[PDB]
Amino acid sequence: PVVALCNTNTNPELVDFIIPANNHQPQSTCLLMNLLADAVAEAKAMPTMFAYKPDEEIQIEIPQKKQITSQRLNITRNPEVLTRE
Amino acid sequence: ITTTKPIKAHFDPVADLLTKINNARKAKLMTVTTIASKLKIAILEILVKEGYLANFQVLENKSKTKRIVTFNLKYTQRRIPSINGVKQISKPGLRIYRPFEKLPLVLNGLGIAIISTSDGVMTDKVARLKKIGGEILAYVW
Amino acid sequence: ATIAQLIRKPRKKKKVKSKSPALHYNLNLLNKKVTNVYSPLKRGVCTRVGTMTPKKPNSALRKYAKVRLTNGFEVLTYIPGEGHNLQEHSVTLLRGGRVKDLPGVRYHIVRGTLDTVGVEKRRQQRSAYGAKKPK
RNA sequence: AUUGGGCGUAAAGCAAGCGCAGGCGGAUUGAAAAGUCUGGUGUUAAAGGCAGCUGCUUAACAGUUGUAUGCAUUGGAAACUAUUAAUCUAGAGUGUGGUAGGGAGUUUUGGAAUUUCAUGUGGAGCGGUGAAAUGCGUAGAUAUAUGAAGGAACACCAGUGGCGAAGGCGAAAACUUAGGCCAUUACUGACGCUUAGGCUUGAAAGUGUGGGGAGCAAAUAGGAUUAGAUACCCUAGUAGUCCACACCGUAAACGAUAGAUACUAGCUGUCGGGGCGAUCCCCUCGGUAGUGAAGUUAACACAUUAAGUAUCUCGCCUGG
RNA sequence: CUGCUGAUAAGGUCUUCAAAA
Ligand SMILES: [Mg+2]
Ligand SMILES: [Mg+2]
Ligand SMILES: [Mg+2]
Ligand SMILES: [Mg+2]
Ligand SMILES: [Mg+2]
Ligand SMILES: [Mg+2]
Ligand SMILES: [Mg+2]
Ligand SMILES: [Mg+2]
Ligand SMILES: [Mg+2]
Ligand SMILES: [Mg+2]
Ligand SMILES: [Mg+2]
Ligand SMILES: [Mg+2]
Ligand SMILES: [Mg+2]
Ligand SMILES: [Mg+2]
Ligand SMILES: [Mg+2]
Ligand SMILES: [Mg+2]
Ligand SMILES: [Mg+2]
Ligand SMILES: [Mg+2]
Ligand SMILES: [Mg+2]
Ligand SMILES: [Mg+2]
Ligand SMILES: [Mg+2]
Repeated sequence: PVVALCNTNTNPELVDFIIPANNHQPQSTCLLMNLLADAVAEAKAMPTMFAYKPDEEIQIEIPQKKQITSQRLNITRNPEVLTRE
Repeated sequence: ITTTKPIKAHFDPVADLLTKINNARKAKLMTVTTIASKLKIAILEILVKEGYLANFQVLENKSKTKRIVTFNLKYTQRRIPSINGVKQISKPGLRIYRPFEKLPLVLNGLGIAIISTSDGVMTDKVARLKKIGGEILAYVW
Repeated sequence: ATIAQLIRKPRKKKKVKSKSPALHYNLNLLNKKVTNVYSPLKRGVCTRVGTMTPKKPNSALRKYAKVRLTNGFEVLTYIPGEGHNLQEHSVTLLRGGRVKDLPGVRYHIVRGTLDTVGVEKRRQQRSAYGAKKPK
């Protein structure tokens, strides 16, 4: 079994437990990864981190380095493969 | 029911439907539409009776001058169809006529053979029961 | 192709040619006509004896004979044996065959059936070469 | 290869088009029943084949019983094909309205550049090559400036482009003229697809008659290189290349892929019509390209402009 | 930075084997 955070560009056949999600946002990936880790940690019995928690404990920050930009750019680095004679 | 795209059909009524069904099966498409003819309506009725399709539904224009039939394939939960293949026998030009003695058995009885003898289209088993045969349209298994 | 196309011009089957054509021609000698009657083995008369060289790989001197049959065809025939009594003018009895080394040769001579003597000094596979049983 | 094969690169899609006969062909109603299915009857000689049995010591063999196929006639079935009598618009055309084009023919016009000739300045070379030599030049060449004549081809625009069925089409204009795309509450009402035979067009070379000839250049002559050079290089050079009228009818005439029709993921450009109204960009309908999954393939690759799922028609292939 | 630069007699080995340890 393999679970994954599919992000609109993945082949659904390969993944068994598909989780439609984001993969580019460092907040979304963190939230979902920590949710899976929370499942694991609850099963192996420690206190949870994000699951079954209110807003004051689910809240998170946006890493450094208006709104956040989940836009895929840099198409100019996709030239035609070297050809011609 | 309202549509948006133009609807066209081939001149050959059996193989038009067979091509539509085969392409839908291969592409996992569920609902398809085509022009309605009475041979096609009867053949779709027997396919629905034999359980190879979910539903077939005929519709008529507001002026009662055009009729179109739309049908859906029967996919299971894991999305694999009940139809495995289609092959047409009585193509235009070479029409296949077989008496009762030579009525074919498709895939050792797993599939069905469409035969339009004298009472409209008719499955192979019921044709054998009635002891009479005729034109053989297509093999569906 | 197409049912109509084959109805108009049906399938023509490729012809079949024999491997020993000269054995299936019969000359009447009264009306002087040649008819196609199949015959297993035919009598001929030799004209020139000698040796030929095998094609590419083999290297030897193989005994051939230009024999004219009871019909009007002259064929090059390989004498299958070690030593021969052919004297440029004799009657032999050709059968079908094909030696691979010599190009153009497509017949063999049955040994020890007619004027041509058999192959003595042979105890193995002699029934093919016409040798009396040692007893 | 009807059952039972193929034609991009292995043999095989005619160079392309207009197409008579033939083959195939939208939807609904009625009749008849030519195809199709089925019942009765007559017949399909005997021997032979298959099944059963008997007799030869069993067998081979002999004998005996059963055992199909097709044709004709008569009686029914009416789903499909064909025929006939009609209705309908969705295929295909026509009309009106938008509209893009190097589509074609005929007749005129224009400017750069080469060559020749004329007239001035000038004075030893120019040309050509790997290096040179034939060749041109003190009769003033090459160069420079002006002018005239004539012929052929039309820089830039010019394209990750447009048009035609193919060959093919690019300076400007006029006249005549062919097809195509988009939207149609309009009209005819299956009039359509393919096409053996037939007809039309068909790069360049080549032919015949008459014109034209600036440049280039098969054949030809000379100088080089070379063991030789009838070739590659150079200097000259006729036919030809150009126009009109008649033929020839072949090309790697290639997308190495016949035409028509329906269906099957997506993404990126570009060209035209239409919807909105600065451009740009958005949507719809089509043309032309790239990338790309299912699917196909021996592999390369094709992949909504198919080589995929299928049908129809024509042409073609059967080892070297 | 384009000189020149042509030819090489005939036939041939070489995989025995996995049954198996
Ligand atoms: Mg083959
Ligand atoms: Mg070929
Ligand atoms: Mg072609
Ligand atoms: Mg060809
Ligand atoms: Mg046409
Ligand atoms: Mg016709
Ligand atoms: Mg019909
Ligand atoms: Mg009989
Ligand atoms: Mg008997
Ligand atoms: Mg001048
Ligand atoms: Mg010419
Ligand atoms: Mg000379
Ligand atoms: Mg050389
Ligand atoms: Mg010259
Ligand atoms: Mg001449
Ligand atoms: Mg040719
Ligand atoms: Mg061309
Ligand atoms: Mg590709
Ligand atoms: Mg041959
Ligand atoms: Mg040298
Ligand atoms: Mg030599």
